Amino acid sequence: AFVVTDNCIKCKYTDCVEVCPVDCIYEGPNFLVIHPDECIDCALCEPECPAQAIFSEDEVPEDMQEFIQLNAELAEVWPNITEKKDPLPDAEDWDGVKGKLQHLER
Ligand code: SF4
Ligand code: F3S
Repeated sequence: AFVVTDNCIKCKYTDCVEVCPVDCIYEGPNFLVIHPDECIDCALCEPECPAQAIFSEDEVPEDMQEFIQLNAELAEVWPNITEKKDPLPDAEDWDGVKGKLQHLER
């Protein structure tokens, strides 16, 4: 499974959803997640993320291990997104800011 981590929060560029062949991405107010059961590990999304927030499960940084299980949990409750949309207004102010998990909205 590929996993979306911290830097997607408050950026949500959604470029990853264009490229996903199986549409396994689910949408929240300010963050996106990958459904681990549905992802086919094609890796096409991670070159596409401008925030470089997507990682292969086995490459998730040590300090972002929470995100693996978070993607599995939220993907069960959030709606599927299948079309790109605009980034959040202020996405490049928040791009590269650390510790954005305290701003995650359900
Ligand atoms: S690795 Fe492929 S199947 Fe998984 S979320 Fe990324 S683009 Fe979709
Ligand atoms: S910022 Fe998030 S919405 Fe997709 S393109 Fe990157 S994982």
